[PDB]
Amino acid sequence: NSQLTLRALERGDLRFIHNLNNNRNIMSYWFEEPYESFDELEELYNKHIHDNAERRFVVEDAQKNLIGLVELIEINYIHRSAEFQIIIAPEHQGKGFARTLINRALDYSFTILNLHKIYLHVAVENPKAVHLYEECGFVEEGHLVEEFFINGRYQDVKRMYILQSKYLN
Amino acid sequence: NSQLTLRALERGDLRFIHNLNNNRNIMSYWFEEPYESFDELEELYNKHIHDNAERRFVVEDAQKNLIGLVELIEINYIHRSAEFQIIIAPEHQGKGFARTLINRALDYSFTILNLHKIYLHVAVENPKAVHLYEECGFVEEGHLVEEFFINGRYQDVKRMYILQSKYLN
Amino acid sequence: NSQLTLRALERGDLRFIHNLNNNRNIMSYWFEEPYESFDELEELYNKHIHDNAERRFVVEDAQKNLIGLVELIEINYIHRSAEFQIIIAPEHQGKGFARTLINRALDYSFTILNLHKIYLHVAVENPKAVHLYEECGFVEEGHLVEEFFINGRYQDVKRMYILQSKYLNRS
Amino acid sequence: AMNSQLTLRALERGDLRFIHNLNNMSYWFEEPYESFDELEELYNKHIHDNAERRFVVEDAQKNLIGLVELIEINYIHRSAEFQIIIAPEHQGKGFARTLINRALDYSFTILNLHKIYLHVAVENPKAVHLYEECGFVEEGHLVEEFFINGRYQDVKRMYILQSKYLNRSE
Amino acid sequence: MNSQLTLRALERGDLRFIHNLNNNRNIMSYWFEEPYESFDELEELYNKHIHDNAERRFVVEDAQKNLIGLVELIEINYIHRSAEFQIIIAPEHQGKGFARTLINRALDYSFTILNLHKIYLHVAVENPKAVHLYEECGFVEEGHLVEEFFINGRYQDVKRMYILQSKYLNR
Amino acid sequence: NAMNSQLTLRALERGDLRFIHNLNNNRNIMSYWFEEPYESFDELEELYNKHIHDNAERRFVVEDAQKNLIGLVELIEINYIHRSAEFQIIIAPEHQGKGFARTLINRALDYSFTILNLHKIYLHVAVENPKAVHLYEECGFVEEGHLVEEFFINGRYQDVKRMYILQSKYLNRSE
Amino acid sequence: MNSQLTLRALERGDLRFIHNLNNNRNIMSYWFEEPYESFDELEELYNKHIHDNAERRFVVEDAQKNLIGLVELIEINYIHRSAEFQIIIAPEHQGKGFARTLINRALDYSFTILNLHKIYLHVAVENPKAVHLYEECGFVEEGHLVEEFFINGRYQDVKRMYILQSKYLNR
Amino acid sequence: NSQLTLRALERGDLRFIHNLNNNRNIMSYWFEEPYESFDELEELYNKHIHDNAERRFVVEDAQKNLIGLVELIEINYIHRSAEFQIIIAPEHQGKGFARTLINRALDYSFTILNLHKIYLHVAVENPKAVHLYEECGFVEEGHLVEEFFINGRYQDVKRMYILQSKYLNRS
Amino acid sequence: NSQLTLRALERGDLRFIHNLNNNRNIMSYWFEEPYESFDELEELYNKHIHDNAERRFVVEDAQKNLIGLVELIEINYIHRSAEFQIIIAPEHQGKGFARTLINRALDYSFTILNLHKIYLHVAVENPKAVHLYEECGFVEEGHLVEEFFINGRYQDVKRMYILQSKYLN
Amino acid sequence: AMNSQLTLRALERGDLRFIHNLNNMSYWFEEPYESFDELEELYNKHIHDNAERRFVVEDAQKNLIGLVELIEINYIHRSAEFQIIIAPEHQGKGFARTLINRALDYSFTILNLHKIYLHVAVENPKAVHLYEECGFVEEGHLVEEFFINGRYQDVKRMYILQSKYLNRSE
Ligand SMILES: [Mg+2]
Ligand SMILES: [Mg+2]
Ligand SMILES: [Mg+2]
Ligand SMILES: [Mg+2]
Ligand SMILES: [Mg+2]
Repeated sequence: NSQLTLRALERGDLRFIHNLNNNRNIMSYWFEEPYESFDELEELYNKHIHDNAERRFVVEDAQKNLIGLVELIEINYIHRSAEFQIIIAPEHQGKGFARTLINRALDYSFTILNLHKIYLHVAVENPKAVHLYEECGFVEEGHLVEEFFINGRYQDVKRMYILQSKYLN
Repeated sequence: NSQLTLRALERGDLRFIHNLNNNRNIMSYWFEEPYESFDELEELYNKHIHDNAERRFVVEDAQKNLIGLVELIEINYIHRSAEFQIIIAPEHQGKGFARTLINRALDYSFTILNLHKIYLHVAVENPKAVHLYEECGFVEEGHLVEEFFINGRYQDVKRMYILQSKYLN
Repeated sequence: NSQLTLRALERGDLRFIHNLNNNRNIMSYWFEEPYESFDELEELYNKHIHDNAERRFVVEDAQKNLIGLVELIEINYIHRSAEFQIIIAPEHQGKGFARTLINRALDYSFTILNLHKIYLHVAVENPKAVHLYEECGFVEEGHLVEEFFINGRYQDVKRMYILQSKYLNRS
Repeated sequence: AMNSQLTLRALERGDLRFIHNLNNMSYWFEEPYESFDELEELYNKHIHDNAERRFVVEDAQKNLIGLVELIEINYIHRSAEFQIIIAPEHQGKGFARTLINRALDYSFTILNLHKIYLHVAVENPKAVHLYEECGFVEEGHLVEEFFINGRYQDVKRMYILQSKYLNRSE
Repeated sequence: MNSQLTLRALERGDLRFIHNLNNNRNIMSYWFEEPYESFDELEELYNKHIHDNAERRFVVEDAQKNLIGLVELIEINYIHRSAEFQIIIAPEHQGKGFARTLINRALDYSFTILNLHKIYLHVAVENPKAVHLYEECGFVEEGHLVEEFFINGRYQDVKRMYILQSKYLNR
Repeated sequence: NAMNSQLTLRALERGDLRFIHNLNNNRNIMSYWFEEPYESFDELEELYNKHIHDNAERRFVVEDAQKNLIGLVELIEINYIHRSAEFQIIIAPEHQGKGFARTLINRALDYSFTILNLHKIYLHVAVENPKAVHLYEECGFVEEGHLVEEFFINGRYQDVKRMYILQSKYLNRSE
Repeated sequence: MNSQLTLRALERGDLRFIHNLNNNRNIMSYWFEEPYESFDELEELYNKHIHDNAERRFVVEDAQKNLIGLVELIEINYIHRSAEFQIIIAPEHQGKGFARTLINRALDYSFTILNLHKIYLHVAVENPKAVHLYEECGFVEEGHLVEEFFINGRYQDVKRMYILQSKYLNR
Repeated sequence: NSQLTLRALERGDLRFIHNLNNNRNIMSYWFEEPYESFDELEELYNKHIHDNAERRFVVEDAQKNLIGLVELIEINYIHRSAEFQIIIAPEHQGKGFARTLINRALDYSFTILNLHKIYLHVAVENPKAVHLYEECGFVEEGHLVEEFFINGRYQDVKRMYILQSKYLNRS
Repeated sequence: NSQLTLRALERGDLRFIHNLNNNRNIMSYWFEEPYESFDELEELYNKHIHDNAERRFVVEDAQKNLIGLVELIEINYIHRSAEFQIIIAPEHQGKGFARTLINRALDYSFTILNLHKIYLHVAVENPKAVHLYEECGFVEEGHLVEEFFINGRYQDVKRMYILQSKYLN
Repeated sequence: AMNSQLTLRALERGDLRFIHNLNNMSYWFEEPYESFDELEELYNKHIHDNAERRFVVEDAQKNLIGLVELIEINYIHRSAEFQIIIAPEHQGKGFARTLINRALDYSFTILNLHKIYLHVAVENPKAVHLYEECGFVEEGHLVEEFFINGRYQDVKRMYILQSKYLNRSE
C-alpha cells in the first residue's frame, strides 16, 4: 500500500481518463464541459491545457500499473479551496487503496498546493462511502437536497470537508 | 442482446456511418447540414464536435462487430426533448436487436441526460415498425401529412412519443 | 390590410426584434441559438447572414410603422417544408392584421420560394388562434403532448399544416 | 409602487462599466479579472456562453439599481446559483424581495430549472431572514468557506425547488 | 429624349435601387449566382464579387439623373464569348419607349467593347409582346424551355433568344 | 447486362480528383469546377477545398464490383427554387461501347428525382453527335432548344441540342 | 517520336524544373509579371497566382517522362484575344527536331480551345535561324523592336512576330 | 574555379549563413535589421523574401560544397548602384577562389541586373584585400575616416568602385 | 537666425515636405522607400513612425513660417554614424540660414543622440555648398564617381564628414 | 583547458526549456512570467527586440552550462546591465571568470557600449571579489533593494567602462 505515487496528468493519460469515466452512468466533465467520446475529450484537453482551475493526478503502483485518478476541481485561489474526487479503476477497487490514495491527495493539497480547505460530495444512498470519508477525518457541513439527477432520480449528497489546519496537527 | 454495447461515436466511426447511408435511398444530415461525400462528413464532424444538440452511439456486439447506430437529435435543454432514430446494418436486421437498442437509448435519455420527452417519426407505410414502437411504450401523437419526400413521393409519418414519467415507472 | 408590406429583415430591424421579445416571456432563438441580450443577437445575426435555413420578413404599414414579424424556420429544400411563426407588436394586436400577414407568408412560401408544405405549432390552450389558422386553410395533423415548457408547465400544442396545392387552388 | 417599476434586461457590453464600478476579487464565467480592459476581453469571449446569465436592474427613469446573476447553470442536473447586488445608493429601499422573485420566475418558468441555491454570509442574518421569507431553506452551514475582511467566515447554503416556488399559493 | 439616356457601371450607392427594383417583381434575386433577400446579404455579396468579371451591370439614368432601370449581363464566358442579358425598367418608366434604346446600348457594349460573339436572353412565353420587341431588335428564337422557372405560383415556359456579333455589327 | 447492374455510384471524394483530372486527358475542352476554370491537378485540388460545402454541383464516381473507375455523373447549376439542374455523364475511353451510358443516365435521373426531389433535368449535346441525341431520346429526354454557335469546340463554333425530362414523366410512367 | 511528346499543365512539383531551366539562360525571370531569383520566391508567386488566368504553362514530356521543355502563354487578354508565346527547350534536347511540334501544340491550344485571335512572340535578331523556324511555322514579322531588352551585357533588338487564328485554322 | 557556381539563396542555406557569422566577430544584418540567433534570421528571411534592395547568391563547387556568399546590398534602381560583399567559408580561404567569385558577381551585376556602378568597403588595415580588388578593376574613390567600429576601435575603410562600362569593355 | 527653431516632424508636416519635392528634379525616399504621391508618403509615414533609423525636424521662424527641413538618415547605433541633409524652401534661400541649421543638426547629433560621425553628400558641381560645409568643419573623405543620376547624367559628389570630438572642442 | 572549450551562441526558441528550468520570480524583456507557455509567448513577442540579448553557454559535448544576459541596453547612453547564471551541476569549476570576459568582449568590441554594470547581493562577497578581480568597481551600495529569502537585502552596484576594459594590459 505504501507503493502508491501521484503523478501530474499528461496527454498520454487521456486514454485512462476515458476508460475510467466510462462505465459509470453519470455525465463526465472536463473543465465543466461534458463529453462522452475520446475525441471530444482530447479536443477539450487541448482547449484547457493552460487552465489551472482543475488539476488531475494519476495514481500508480511500484510497477507503474494505473490504479486510479485524483481530481481537484472548482479550484479557487483566493479562498484556497477545492472540490476533491477519486476514481479507482474497477479492477483495483476493494483492495484497500482508497484510504491511502485519500491521505496522499490530502497531503498534496495541504503541503504542496497550500489549500486551506478540501470538500467533496458523497451520495446519501451510499452511507458506506460517507463513513469511509468520515473515518478519513472529513465532516458533514451540508446535506444538499436533490442536488443531482443520478440513475433516473434526484438524490441528496453529503457535503463533507476537511481544513488544512486540522489535517496538519 | 444483453451483450450489445453502446459507445459514443469517434472519428474512426465516420466510415461506418457513411457506409450505412448506402443502404438508404435518402439524404443524410449532420447537425441539420446535408452531405453526400465522406469528406463533407468529416468537415461537419470537426465543426460540430462539441455541439450538444445531437448525440450518437455506435452499437457493437462482444466481438466488436459494428451492429448499428443510435441517434438523438434536436436535443433541447429547456423543453427537455429530443428526436430519436436507429439504424441497424442490413446483415443484422431481423435478429431481434431493435427493441434492446431502443431501450438503451431511452435509458440514456431518461436516466442520464434527464430529458422529459423522446419522439420519433415512422413511415405510416411501415406498420411493423409502428407496432414495435407501440410495444416499447411509444404512443401516436400525430399523423404528419406528406411530411417527407421518400422514394419518389410525399409520404405520411407517425410522430410517436414517450415521457420520462412512463419509462421510469 | 392592403397597405401592409413584407420586407426582408435587415440589421436595422434587430432592435425591433429585441423589443418584440420583451413581453413574450419565452426563450428566443436565432438559427436555433438561444439569446437574451441585444449584443448577443447582433452577433448571431452577422454569423448567419448567408444561412438559408431561416428567413424573416418585417411587416410595415404605408407609414413604415413596425407592425410585426413573419418567420420561416427549419426550412428544408429537399422535403420543401418550413415552420411558420407570426408575431404582431402588442400595440398593433386586435386590429385584424393577423389574417393578412398569414396570407402574405403563404403567398411568399408557395408562389416564390416554391415550398410544398407549411406547418406551425399552436398552444392547445389558445383555441382562438387555432380557429383563426383553420379559417386560413390549416388543418390539425397532431396534438403534441407536453411538447413545450411554457410559463411554468408543460403544455400541449396542435401541429397544423397547409400544402402548396391547397393554397394555390383556393377560392 | 417603486418596486413595480423595476425592470430586468439582459446584460449588454455598454453595462460593463456599471459592473466594474460595482466592485469598488471579481470573476467572469469563473475567470478572474481586475481592470476594465480585462472584463471587456472576457465578455467578448463568453458572449454566447450559456453557463451564466446576468440581468441589470433599472427604474423608470433608467437609473442603474443593481444586478441579478445566475451562475453555475447546469442543464442536466437543472440547477443554478443565484446572486444579487444592489448599488450602495439604492439599498434599504425594499427592492431585494422584488428582484429575488423575478430571478426565480425566470429560473423556474422559462429556464425550467429544478433547483436554485445561493450562499449567504452567516454574519449577515438579515439577508438570511430575507431569503427564508422568500422560501429558501438552509441545506448547509459551510465552515470557514470564504476569505472576507482579512479572515475566513462561515456561509449558509440555501435552496429552493421549482415545484415549491410555483405551487406556493395553491 | 432617348439619346439623353445614359449607362454607367453600378456603384455601391446603387445597391438600394437594385434591391427595390427586384423586391417589387416578386421573384428570387441572385447576385453572381448567389441568392439574396436581405439588403445586408446583397451588400456582402457586392463586396465579395466587386472585381469579378462574370457579370456586369449598368444603371440607366436620364439627364435629370432619374433612375430609369438596369442593364445586366451575366454568365459571361470569355472562351465561348457569350453572355446572358436582361433589362429591368422601373415600373414608372415602362411604356415610354426606352427599351429599344437600352437593348441597343447593351448590344453595343457587348459587341463593340467586350468583343463577345453571342448574346442571349430568356423571356416568358406569357409575354408575347416582349418576344416581339426582341425580334424587332434582331433576336431570334433558338429554344422554348419547358417549365424552366417557377414564377408567381407556377412553372412557366420561356423562349431563349439570341443575336450574334456579326449580325449586330453589319446592320 | 450482368456488368450494368453491378455498377455503383458514390459521392466524389478528394482521392477521386486524380481520376477526374485524367478524364480530361483526351477531351480537348476547357474544364471547370463550380464554374471556375482550371487545367492542372494542383489547381483542381484547391478548387475542391474551396467548394466542398457548396450545393450548386454534385458529382458521383462510377465503379464496378471490383472498384474499377468507370466514369462520372455530374449535376451542375442546381437551383432549389426552380428545382432544376444540368446533367453530364463521362465514361472513361476504355469503358465505352459496353452499354454503360443507358444505365448511368437512369441512375442520375433516379437520384435527381427520388432523392433530390428536383423537377427538371436538362443537358446539352453536340448537334454533330446524332447518336447521343438518339440515346437521350430513348431515355425520355426531349429537344427544347437548338442553340446556335453556343460553344467554341475544336476550332469552331458549334450548335447544341438542349434536351430535358421532367420528374413527373420519369416517376409516373408505370403508375 | 514527336507525336510521342505530351503537354500537361504545370504543377507545383514542376517548379524545380522551371527554376533550373531559367537559372541556366542567365536572364531575369518573371512569374505573372513579378520578378524572382530565389526558388522560395518562385514558390510564393506560384501560390499567389495559382488560379490567375493571365498566363498558362505546360510542361513537355516524352513517353518515358523525360522533361523536355516548356510552353508558356503570357499577357493573355480575353478582350483583344491575344497572348504572347514562348517555348523553352532544355539544352540536352535542343537540336532534336522537337520545336516545330511544340510550336504547333501551343497554337492548337491557343486557337482551338482558348479561342484566341492572335498569338505573338519576341525573338532575338541575333538568332536568325529561330526567326526562320517561326516563319516556316506561319509567323510573320510585324515589328523590329530596337534595343528592347538588356540581355547578356547589351541592349538587343528583337523581332515581333505573329500568327492569326484564321490563318492557323485554314492550313 | 570554373566549377564554382552562383545560385540564388534559399531558406535551406540560412544555417550556412548563420555559421559564416561564427568567426567574423561583427554585427550581422538582414535587410539592415540586426540579428544574432538563427530563429531571428529565419524570421527576417520570411519577411523580406520579396524585397529587391538586397540579393544573395550561395557559392557551390561541382560537389555542392558550400564555398561562400556573394551579397549585393543598398541596391538602388534609379542610380543603378549597389554595394558588394563577398564571404568565403574559412575552410575554403587561401585557395584562390576570391577572384573568381568577384568576377561572377560583377558579371551578374553588369550583364544581367544591368547596374551602372558597384562599390565596396575594405578595411584600410587589410592592404592585401585592397590590392586584390585593384587587380579586379576597382579603384579607390574614398578613404572613410573612422567609418566603422570594428574589434574594439574605429577604423578607416577604402570605398572602391567599378563601372559597368569599364567591366564590359575589359581585356 | 537665432530665432529659428527645430521641431520634430508630425503628420501635419507631410504636406510641407511633399511640396518641398516639387522644387527638386529628383526622386524622394522615406526610410529608403521611393515615393511620388502624398498618399504613398502618408502610408510610408504610418509604417515607419517608430523606426529610429531616420529623424526629421521642421524648421520654423518665430512667426511659424515653414523654413525648411533637417534630415538625419542611415542612423546606425553601433558605428554611431548618420547621414545629414538639409532643404531650405526656395523663398528662404540666400538669407544666411543654412549655417545655423547645420549647427543645430550637429548639436542634436552630438550632444543628445551621442553619435560619433556625421557625413553628407554634396554635388561636386556645387562648390559653393562644398565651401560652406568646409567652413562648418566638414572635411572631404571621398569623391564618389558617377554616384547619382541627376538632371540627366551621372554626377560626382563629395562625401564630407565631421566627428563628435572636433565639434565638441 | 575546459574553459577554452566554452562557447556562447545566441539564444534560440529551442533553449527556452533550459531557461525555464534555470528558475527551479522571472522576467522577459521586463515582462513577468511563470509557466513555460507564458515564456514562449513573450519570446515570440520580443524576438527582434534589441533592448536585451542572451547567450547560452555550452561545452564541446554540447551540454548546457549556463547563460549570459545583457539587459537594459541603451544606445544613447551606451550602457547595459550584465547577469550570468551557471547551472547548479556546473558551479565551482572556474567558468564564471571566462564567461564574464566573453560578455565584456561582446559588449565593448562589437556593441561599442561605454558602460557595463551589474548588481550583486552584498551577502555574497565571493561574487563581489570575483567581479573586482575582473575590473568591476563599486559605485553603489543599494539599501534594502531586493526581496530575497523572505526579507530585503542590500546589493552592490558595480561597473566597468569600455576604455578601461580594452586598454587593461597597455
Ligand atoms: Mg464551476
Ligand atoms: Mg432544428
Ligand atoms: Mg452558371
Ligand atoms: Mg503586362
Ligand atoms: Mg541603407
